[PDB]
Amino acid sequence: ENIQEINTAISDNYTYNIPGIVNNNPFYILFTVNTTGIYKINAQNNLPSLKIYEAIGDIKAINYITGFDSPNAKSYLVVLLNKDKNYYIRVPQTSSNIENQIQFKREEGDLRNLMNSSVNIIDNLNSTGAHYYTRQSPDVHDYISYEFTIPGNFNNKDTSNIRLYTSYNQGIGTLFRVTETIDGYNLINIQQNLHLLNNTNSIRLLNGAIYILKVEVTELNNYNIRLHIDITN
Amino acid sequence: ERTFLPNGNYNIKSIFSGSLYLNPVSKSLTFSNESSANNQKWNVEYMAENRCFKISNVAEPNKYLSYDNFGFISLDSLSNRCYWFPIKIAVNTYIMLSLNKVNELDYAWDIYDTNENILSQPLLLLPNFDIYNSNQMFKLEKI
Repeated sequence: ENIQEINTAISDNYTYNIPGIVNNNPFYILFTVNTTGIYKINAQNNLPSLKIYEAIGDIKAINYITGFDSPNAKSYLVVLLNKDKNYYIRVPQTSSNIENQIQFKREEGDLRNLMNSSVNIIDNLNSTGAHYYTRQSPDVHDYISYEFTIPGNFNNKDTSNIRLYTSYNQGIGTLFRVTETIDGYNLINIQQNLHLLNNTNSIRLLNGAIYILKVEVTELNNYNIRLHIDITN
Repeated sequence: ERTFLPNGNYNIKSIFSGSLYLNPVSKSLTFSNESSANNQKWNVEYMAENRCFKISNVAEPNKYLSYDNFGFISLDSLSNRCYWFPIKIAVNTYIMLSLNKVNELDYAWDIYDTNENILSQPLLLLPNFDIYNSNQMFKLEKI
């Protein structure tokens, strides 16, 4: 577990190359930001998923903020970072020796709606029917997000019935519609206060459109959170 | 390496039809049957200095998508009217805003439809208010 360090405080944009000779072990990145703000942090293709920790300065305290460790699970982190404190990034095992890159970007736009949470990239929604996704559950009042695309071709008209719900943990969901420009994501907050635990209400969403569900855990009844996205037409 | 609209040759379609392709016809731009010809191919290039995009016809490489003084999309020599700010709202679907703002209004490519039929209709530059107007949505498909 070789701890590496970005000695220079990063600002706005930064790219850190994984050596490749540390891929056969879980390994850490120590860094700080030039200015307090909300950052998007991710591996090259959002793979692997990353964990982030807060470090108080011989250290005083280390606190898990957000992120999980599921193999082959795509995700990116959106986190408020303070310039006064230190931060660790746990990169898991790249059991494939391709060189990875950790990208840090300062967010000035709508993506700020996603702090603090990991955003799971869902890419297996090719059809109607049942789908579910299991991740380690955030504690109460903490967030986990999901970015997905409704199956079908987009025509601003074709639409699917989306049933979003959880298995055991209660959570409050906020649903955003995603658009993108040269300056990153734009988010339209289309729904709030969605109680996920055994939710029986469906939502009609546009085929081929991109959406993000931000979930606030309000009741931890299981170590894992399992989000169901059942699609009908 | 840029995932947002990488440089290169594209087809340009309206979401009303996946078989009608944008091409120049007598000074005006319109969506016509597949030609397998160079005039339906469009070279999209990002300009870092302006943070926008310019789009040329590959049959007429010096001709870019612009607009005249009456709200019609045209083909013309390179100028500030040729600068486009795309908004991706779906997989390959874009709303193309002009870099230039008149009033405090944004203007976008707009195609008329007759019950989702766009044949013979000319490409216009019209006011844009939201991301829900079907006539302002266009597919740019790499080739």
